[PDB]
Amino acid sequence: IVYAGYDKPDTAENLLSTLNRLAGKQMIQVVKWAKVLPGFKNLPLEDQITLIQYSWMSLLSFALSWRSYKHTNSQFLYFAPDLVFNEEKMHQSAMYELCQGMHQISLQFVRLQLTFEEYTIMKVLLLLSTIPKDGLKSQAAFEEMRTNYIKELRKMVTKSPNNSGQSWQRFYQLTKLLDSMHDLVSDLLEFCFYTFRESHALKVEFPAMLVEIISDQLPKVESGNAKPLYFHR
Amino acid sequence: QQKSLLQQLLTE
Ligand SMILES: CNC(=O)C[C@H]1COc2cc(F)c(CC(C)C)cc2N1C(=O)c1ccc2c(c1)NC(=O)CO2
Ligand SMILES: [Cl-]
Repeated sequence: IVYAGYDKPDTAENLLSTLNRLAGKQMIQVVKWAKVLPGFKNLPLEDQITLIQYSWMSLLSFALSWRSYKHTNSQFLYFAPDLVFNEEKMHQSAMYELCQGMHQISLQFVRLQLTFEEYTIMKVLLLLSTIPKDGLKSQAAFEEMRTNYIKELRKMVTKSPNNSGQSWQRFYQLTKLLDSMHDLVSDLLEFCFYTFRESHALKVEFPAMLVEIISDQLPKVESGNAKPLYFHR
Repeated sequence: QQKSLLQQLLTE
């Protein structure tokens, strides 16, 4: 459970700095989770780093949707126990739009009554959702791992008695939800890349973990060396 | 030479 330490005047700059500090602390937890994941643990170090650098925002967004769903029935974005709000608190158009988009994903968790077991496998699929344009160092090992997790989700959904009569439709709704994460996450990253580059002028602070990740991720994304993987596109 | 925080956490 990572706390935000939400202080200072309520400005967009100060809120973003608080969220970035929080995102850096959450990222320490994400790396520890990824490190012991079956299959991933076996990938070469450069590939493990590549995958986390492309999908960090997707992993944080999906975890935010889960917290929001579990703690507020997706009425608010539950960033931390001390930082809970939705788009209604946003005065700037872009920030309102990004919160509203995140709110809509969390509402899909309510629509589906997403289970913790589904969430756990789907989170792994997001870690494996973007690769380099020319693939990874161990592209075959990665492809086997990704296929195995897709099959794990499919089997869990279709075999569950809670889904009888509509399990294949549910599996396709879950994979459509994973595809919809690409659109939202691209928008969040565009905002993040902007505040990162304009950090001094905007007064938006970033912790060392994020400075290092964004510095490696941004040239990849800018050069078109980012291949998103879709289930339905 | 100096390792990133991500590399440190993945290798510790
Ligand atoms: C601690 N993070 C989390 O719990 C969730 C993560 C991921 O999903 C989010 C969804 C969301 F609607 C908002 C609200 C913003 C858009 C007002 C933030 C985040 N998250 C971010 O970290 C984040 C995103 C874009 C940014 C930044 C930070 N920093 C920037 O400087 C601007 O771009
Ligand atoms: Cl720091």
